[PDB]
Amino acid sequence: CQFALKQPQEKIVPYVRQPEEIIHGRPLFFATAVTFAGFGVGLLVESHEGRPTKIEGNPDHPASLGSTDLITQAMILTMYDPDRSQAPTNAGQETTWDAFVAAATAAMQAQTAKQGAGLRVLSGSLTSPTLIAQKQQLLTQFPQAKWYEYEPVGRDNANAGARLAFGADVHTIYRLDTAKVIVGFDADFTAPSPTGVRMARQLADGRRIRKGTKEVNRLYLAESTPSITGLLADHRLPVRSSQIEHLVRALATLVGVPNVAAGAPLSDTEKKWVEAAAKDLQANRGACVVLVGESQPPVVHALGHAINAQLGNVGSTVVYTEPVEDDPSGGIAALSALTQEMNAGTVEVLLMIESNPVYNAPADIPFAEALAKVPLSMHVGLYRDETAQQSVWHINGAHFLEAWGDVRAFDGTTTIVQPLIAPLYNGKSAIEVLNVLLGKPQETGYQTLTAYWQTQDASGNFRVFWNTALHDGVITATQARSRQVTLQQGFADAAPPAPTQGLEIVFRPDPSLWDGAFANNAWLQETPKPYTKLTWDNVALMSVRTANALGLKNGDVVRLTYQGRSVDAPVWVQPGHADDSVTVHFGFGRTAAGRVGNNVGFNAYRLRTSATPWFGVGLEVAKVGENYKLASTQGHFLMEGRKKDLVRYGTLAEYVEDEKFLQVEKEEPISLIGEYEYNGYKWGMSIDLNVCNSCNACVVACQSENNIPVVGKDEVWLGREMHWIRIDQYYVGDEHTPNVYNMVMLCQQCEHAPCEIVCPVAATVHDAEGLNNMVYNRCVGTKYCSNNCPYKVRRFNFLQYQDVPYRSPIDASTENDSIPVLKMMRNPDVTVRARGVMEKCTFCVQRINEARIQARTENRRIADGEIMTACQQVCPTQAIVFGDLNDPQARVVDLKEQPLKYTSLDKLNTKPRVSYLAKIKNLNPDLAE
Amino acid sequence: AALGLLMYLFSLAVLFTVGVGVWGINIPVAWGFDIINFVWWIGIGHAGTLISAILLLFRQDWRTSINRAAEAMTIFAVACAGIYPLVHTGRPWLDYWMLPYPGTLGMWPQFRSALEWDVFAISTYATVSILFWYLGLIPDLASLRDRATNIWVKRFYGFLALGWRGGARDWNRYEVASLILAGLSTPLVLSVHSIISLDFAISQLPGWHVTVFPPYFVAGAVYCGFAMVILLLVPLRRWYKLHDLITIKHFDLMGKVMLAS
Amino acid sequence: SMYPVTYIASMLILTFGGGIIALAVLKSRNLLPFGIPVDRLHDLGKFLFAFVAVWAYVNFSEYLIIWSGNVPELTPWHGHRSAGGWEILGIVMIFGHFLLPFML
Amino acid sequence: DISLYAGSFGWFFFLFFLFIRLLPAISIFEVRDLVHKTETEKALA
Amino acid sequence: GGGFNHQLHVALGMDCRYCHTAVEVSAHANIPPTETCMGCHSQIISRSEKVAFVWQSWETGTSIQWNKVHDLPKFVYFNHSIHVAKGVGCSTCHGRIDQMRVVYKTQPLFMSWCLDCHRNPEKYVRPREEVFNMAWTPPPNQLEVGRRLVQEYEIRSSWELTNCAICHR
Amino acid sequence: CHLEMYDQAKYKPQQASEIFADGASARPLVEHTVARGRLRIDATSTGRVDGDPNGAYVTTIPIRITPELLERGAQRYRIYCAVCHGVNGNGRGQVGLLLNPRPPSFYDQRLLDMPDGEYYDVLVNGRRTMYPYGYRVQSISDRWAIVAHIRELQKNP
Ligand code: HEC
Ligand code: HEC
Ligand code: HEC
Ligand code: HEC
Ligand code: HEC
Ligand code: HEC
Ligand SMILES: CCCCCCCCCCCCCCCCCC(=O)OC[C@H](C)OC(=O)CCCCCCCCCCCCCCCCC
Ligand code: SF4
Ligand code: SF4
Ligand code: SF4
Ligand code: F3S
Repeated sequence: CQFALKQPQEKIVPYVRQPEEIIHGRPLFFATAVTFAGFGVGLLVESHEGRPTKIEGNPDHPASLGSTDLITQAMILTMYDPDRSQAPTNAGQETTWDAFVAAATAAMQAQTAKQGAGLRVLSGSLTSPTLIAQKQQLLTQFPQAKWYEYEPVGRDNANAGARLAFGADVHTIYRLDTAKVIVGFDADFTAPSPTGVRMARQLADGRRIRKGTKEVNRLYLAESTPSITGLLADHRLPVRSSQIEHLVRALATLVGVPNVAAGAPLSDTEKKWVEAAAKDLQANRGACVVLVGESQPPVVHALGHAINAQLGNVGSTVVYTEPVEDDPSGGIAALSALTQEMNAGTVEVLLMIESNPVYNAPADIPFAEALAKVPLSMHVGLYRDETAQQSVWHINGAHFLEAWGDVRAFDGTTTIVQPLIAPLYNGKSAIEVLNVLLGKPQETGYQTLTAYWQTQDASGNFRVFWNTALHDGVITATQARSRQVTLQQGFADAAPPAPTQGLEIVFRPDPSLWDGAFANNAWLQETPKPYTKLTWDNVALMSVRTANALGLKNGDVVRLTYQGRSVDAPVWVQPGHADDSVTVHFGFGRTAAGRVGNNVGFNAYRLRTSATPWFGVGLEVAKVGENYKLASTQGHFLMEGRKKDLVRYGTLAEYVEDEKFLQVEKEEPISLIGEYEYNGYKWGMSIDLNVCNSCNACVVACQSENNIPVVGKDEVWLGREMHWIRIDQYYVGDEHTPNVYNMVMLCQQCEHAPCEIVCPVAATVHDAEGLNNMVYNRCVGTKYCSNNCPYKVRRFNFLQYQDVPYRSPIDASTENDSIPVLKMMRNPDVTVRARGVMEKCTFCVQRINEARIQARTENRRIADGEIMTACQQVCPTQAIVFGDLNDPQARVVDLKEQPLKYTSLDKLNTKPRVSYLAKIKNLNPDLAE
Repeated sequence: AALGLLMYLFSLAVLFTVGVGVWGINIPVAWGFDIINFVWWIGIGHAGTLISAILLLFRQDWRTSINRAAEAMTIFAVACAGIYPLVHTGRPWLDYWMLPYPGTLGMWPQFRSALEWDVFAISTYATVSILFWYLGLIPDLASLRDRATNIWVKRFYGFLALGWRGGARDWNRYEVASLILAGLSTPLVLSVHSIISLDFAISQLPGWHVTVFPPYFVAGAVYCGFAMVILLLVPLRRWYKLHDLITIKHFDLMGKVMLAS
Repeated sequence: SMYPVTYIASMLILTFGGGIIALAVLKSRNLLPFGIPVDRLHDLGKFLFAFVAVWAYVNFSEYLIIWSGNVPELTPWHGHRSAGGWEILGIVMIFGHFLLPFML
Repeated sequence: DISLYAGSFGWFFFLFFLFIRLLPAISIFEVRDLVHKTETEKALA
Repeated sequence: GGGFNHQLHVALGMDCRYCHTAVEVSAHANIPPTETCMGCHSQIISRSEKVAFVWQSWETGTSIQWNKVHDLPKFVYFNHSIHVAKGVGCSTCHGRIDQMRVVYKTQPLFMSWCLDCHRNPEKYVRPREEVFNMAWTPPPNQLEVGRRLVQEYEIRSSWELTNCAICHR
Repeated sequence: CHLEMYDQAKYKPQQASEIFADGASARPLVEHTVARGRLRIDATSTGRVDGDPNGAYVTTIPIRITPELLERGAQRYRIYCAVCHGVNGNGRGQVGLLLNPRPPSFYDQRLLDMPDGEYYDVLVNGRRTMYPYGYRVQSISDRWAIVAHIRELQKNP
């Protein structure tokens, strides 16, 4: 309880030399990009003065068409993490940066005496052309130096399948805008992948269902575990993850592949799925695609290129370009070829660009014991990772908002990573650390970036070319050239072995925490996982029929014993799952993540075996626990007959006969309160629930925009998560093969808002614009608004929820004292809320007002695209559409007169401003029985 | 009771310091023991004024000896109650914002919420409970003053009772200010625990939006309340020898009204 | 709910109102076997007054709940009874039924 | 939530036991009228 | 140390957007950086101790810790440049700053004040050409001129202007 | 009295910081970064022929000269530039009599044979003892409007 008669003397400081570009109070968006796996996502990040506070999508970029992922959006709390490495560290104790360049250059003259032998580098799968040119300068200065590229969710099997079918390595850019059916095969392509935002928009562009739409996408999936593409899949099949090599061998023989050598037969529901998915592939040959993700072996990846070359997709929707990444034939096998080189000496310098392989290595690859045999182990990462303690040297990371850099996206388009801010802690990025190893330690990150692009610009007037590349983000004088391929024959001749009986393990990246590189990010942790709405826990995902054979409920801790290792995993049962196919997720069990990701789940990387790195069948469950915490944030995953109010679901077979078949043509409701007249800037929202894949990028972008506090695991289990927007799975149907439906439930901004009439101090009123104003400074904390809110989209600050993964919220010793580096990530237009006030989705009223007030100074009206909320500017599928309702030529006034426009809880006369477009899941005639 | 009060004042000193979220209230169910016990304590003191006010309309004489053990039992079930609308708020230092006062903000309370009327009901219920029990103690503490024979306890009851003397010009003015007060506290407590009943029934919730909440809550207030007067007066006959004033016909009639409620 | 209770509080108005009307014609025609005690007619007037106030507490809180949360399965009653001339009988029920026999 | 409710009976019986000791638990002047009412109805015989 | 004296500097013919630029562009009025104050004091009164605090903040890099006198709370979100674009001059919110040796508060920055001015803007709205004129006094005929300026500047009604999304985001 | 959200855990446009060497949360931009709304490479955004660093001083204004831009630049001259260059451009402002290298009067032959883009370049980057403007003007439509005013102010001696 802070208390004073006056607020203290607030100092206002100007600059000392104010730069020309900065106007105090204006957002000043900068066009950068983020190296996610090795590829760029393409960003438009908002730097108010120097500090970037909100990552948005670069609409010029090919990967993100103006909308980012869940992980890509929450790179701001990773930037302003107080657990970031604030100083370099030599053998445990802190040090300077120039002590490193006196120790590294003293070890670089000892390597030139040899042929640069012990100079192994362990970067992760980089595509950026400046670090490729610095590597190719490093590997021509030191001849016998090796560059190994380890990535745990790398495209190892995806490139080994491109070698096994085409000869050389080829990059495969799929194109779903000309695609009628998308027969995936263990391919979560709408996930946080290097192309996950474009493959989600192109998949959702095909199924924008309007007044005159008769043909949409189909999306046969056959997924191991329920993955977020399965929300958009209309024929998702729970396959055991070991039969997907045999579903493709049953589908490559229905289409024309001569040497498929099919084996290991199918079940009666996997065979009638594959005789109908391939029947819809033999038709519409020009617009169809067979997808396969890196969970699969390299043979089926080669068969996925065999089917796509049989159906004539090459040149139409599956283009083949030169490989954008530098070393495509190096993955887990490149990490295993390094530790067998790291053993018994014969390595002297080991640079480790941000990989964290002490934590990420498979159990068959002894990277822990092979490390500390290197006399000089250097590590470059923005966290003191699991490796940085076990490394001799350690450098800061220079997170991409702090560092001058490049990155190449898929399609080959290079985008320059400008620093929006100077390095808070002197970061010294990967382009600046190789400058020390090459011999140019005083050369900055900008001096070696323009030194490369001056030589890769064959046009004159480089300053026009360079300033345009920083402005637009993209370059597009550098796209990957389309490669003519062969599709060699005789690659799947060897018959597969017997399908081994036994309970299967399935390795996955968590959609929140991909490979544990961002496990210290608080926004990604408390963001609910897509199907199983959990926050701070790795789980073992079982089917309802698998757990019934083993006899374990939704909270027991089991000791998953793989080939030699046990992991002591909790259990979350899951209806969409495959039989005997227990799924564990990466990204957890970090022992040196920081204060957010330390000991949150079980480390699934201790079960990888580097020969079965994604799935294996030798698992023993052996329950050893009971009643784990498992802080979930949904309460009931089962639509309880509340259809017509949550997710109205239909098929396209019944929509082509009746347009408004999910609407209820009912009489106008009677209200005794009358109504009000909204005549200027009527704000409404249309959420297309048919295209929402539950990517949770809108949950974490409301968090980054509206200063929403993270809440720890102990207070999520009490149902006190602060999330203004939530996605609701609902699991309609059979408990073994259900349909999972998303309802993006935010504050519906009800016109006859029942949450407002129950506010004693009137801390919740309306605009004349029409949206619901939750004023935080007036809230005395009587949680009656939350009780009368029928959707329960009100979210109360219970404790002082502020910097909660860095100080536990059950104290008042640091209640009114805040972390100084976390204050820069906050939006300066949203109230950072106190201990006892309630929150609510305010339609991003700080984005409404900042363009309503700006349109009043220049005497005009707001257009449609001038106001774009944070959940709308992030949705890769563009499910959310915000806009004026009194503007007749608007985009939301079209989407709210569609025959699928329904409002949630119209049984109550709340009259919401948020209407939902209903879900239509395009069932085949040969499979709907 | 001091160890209960030091459990009361420590749970409140915890509640203000760390927050309102040491209770266990979730975001679905955001009203819990702070409101279940608040409507319970408000419910207890209501039959303490059926005994004090509603039965005085009926000119009934069995309410006479049950009077002060129900007038005072109302007040202490309101002082225990009325803290709960002041401490269940997350920012309890601004519960004056629920009062219609003029400020340098142009803001006033809402006066459509049934928790703002809870301010208006209880701060009328708390003040006329202590004005109808103090008016009843004006002619009674004049009798404890004259039976004192000790001037420092005579001056205590000679100032609590303002100087009363009896008198027909004061006795007639007493009962025409008592039965009007007993006629003003009878639509009050049928309204107070109806107004502590509207702050569920105003809300659109399925178990809350029923319209027989206003007479069924006040029925449960004169059900739970008569149970507390019975639970308190059975140990006030066996411990203070009041077998000739709290005779068992008073429990035969307090049981009939508790049954009829 | 409360819709039979609004009748129950008016069954008390009618039969205490019929209590005083029947003891008036039987008094005015000099047919009562007992002269009415003037203290116990103040009891019948206490009952007539305290059941006008009960009736206007169960009919108004029936309206106060339905008007506050305007659910469309509860508002059609008071929406048909406060529109098209039935609004006039609503204002009568506050003033001519409660407030004119509240003051007198 | 338990310690505030179980602590609330302290503040009830802190003030109730202050009421029993300092103030009369039975309204003396009204039960004096009840004793007078029993005598004035026995004298009506 | 030897702080800013507005009375001397506005007397030098500085039209109030010389320093405090983007009071007609931005939501927040600028306080000028040391580059503004050293634009003259590099040779006007260089080697003085009244402006030694601005030379020390130029030789070093420390920003001048000015004291904010109008410290509105951070739940208010005042927006400058909607008032100078809808015709509200720098007087009647800040006092006669040109007659101010050291800037004090004139208005207490209440909520009821600025609600009486949002509910009735016609008793305070001046023309846009006299917004940055500090000597502008309200006329005896403020009404029927201020009401004329409200319908000219399309100034919204008292309903839309007081609903705490104006303020209080 | 209760200060709960009076001062918050975020930074305003010009409030102090407890993190950096300077006290400012307003942090400097990296010197060769380009924002999205401001490409700043044309012959309009710099006062040169094709946006070269050592360009060739574009001799007339590229943007148009409307009567509401001459009136805007007459307003924007009187705010910024007329303090120590005089209202009529004679270098006779109240501070211009006290600057040691006296502000050159416009109407001098050199300032008349001066190219129009150099009048932009003395604005946005500053001359020797005249510190840079352009962070005070902050808009290309008013930097050229100021020198549109001076070119019309160079016709009435
Ligand atoms: C003429 C255009 C004006 C100039 C020049 C300045 N103001 Fe204002 N002002 C007003 C309020 C309510 C505040 C506090 C707002 C907050 O703290 O967020 C201010 C503040 C300033 C500041 C301080 C900002 C800083 O310290 O950098 C400056 C420099 C300033 N003002 C200059 C109110 C008003 C107002 C009423 C609507 C108007 C017309 C003006 N201010 C005008 C000017
Ligand atoms: C040119 C337009 C100026 C700008 C920009 C600033 N100042 Fe100034 N200042 C200027 C003059 C011509 C004078 C008079 C010199 C004298 O000896 O009187 C001043 C004076 C001051 C003073 C001293 C006031 C006094 O002695 O009465 C101070 C403290 C001062 N100036 C501060 C100051 C600051 C902080 C500035 C940056 C915003 C600034 N001045 C700018 C001319 C100009
Ligand atoms: C540069 C020479 C300025 C001119 C022209 C104007 N102002 Fe100013 N202002 C200047 C400085 C260096 C400061 C900070 C010093 C201080 O005493 O605060 C200010 C401050 C203000 C303030 C107070 C802001 C606050 O601290 O809350 C106000 C209200 C203000 N200035 C108003 C104002 C007006 C109305 C002007 C036109 C006459 C004006 N300023 C011109 C520098 C300069
Ligand atoms: C007081 C702070 C000034 C302001 C306001 C403006 N100028 Fe200026 N200017 C100033 C000085 C002290 C000088 C002398 C430079 C020298 O080294 O002697 C100048 C000079 C110029 C020139 C001449 C350039 C030259 O002769 O090499 C020009 C063309 C000029 N200034 C333009 C100019 C404009 C467009 C202004 C408004 C933004 C302006 N000046 C304002 C001092 C000051
Ligand atoms: C702009 C005209 C405003 C409107 C539309 C609203 N408020 Fe309001 N408020 C405003 C200002 C300038 C202040 C600061 C006043 C001060 O410094 O004391 C405030 C403050 C408040 C408070 C005080 C908070 C506290 O003291 O802790 C409250 C409770 C408040 N404002 C509430 C409020 C409500 C409910 C509104 C509903 C439409 C509202 N405000 C509008 C300016 C404005
Ligand atoms: C001191 C606290 C204060 C705050 C905070 C404040 N005002 Fe305003 N305000 C106006 C006028 C006139 C408008 C323009 C209304 C419009 O354009 O719709 C306005 C508009 C606004 C807007 C912009 C509304 C929008 O549509 O973006 C905000 C924000 C605002 N005022 C906040 C006159 C005033 C006056 C009158 C002298 C006072 C004082 C005043 N305002 C004081 C304040
Ligand atoms: C349990 C109680 C409630 C009972 C149930 C409800 C029944 C109705 C109650 C009606 C009366 C309620 C009064 C509420 C006053 C609220 C004022 C307030 O809390 O200001 C707080 C603020 C921080 O403080 C300030 O801004 C200024 C602080 C300093 C002023 C101190 C004023 C204290 C008043 C006593 C004055 C005595 C003289 C002291 C003078 C000041 C010396 C410092
Ligand atoms: S949807 Fe819920 S939070 Fe939003 S206005 Fe309606 S009741 Fe309030
Ligand atoms: S529109 Fe509302 S729910 Fe969506 S991101 Fe913005 S604040 Fe959150
Ligand atoms: S609304 Fe958009 S961002 Fe949110 S879950 Fe759906 S697709 Fe993802
Ligand atoms: S009803 Fe009112 S004051 Fe606070 S939490 Fe709910 S808003």
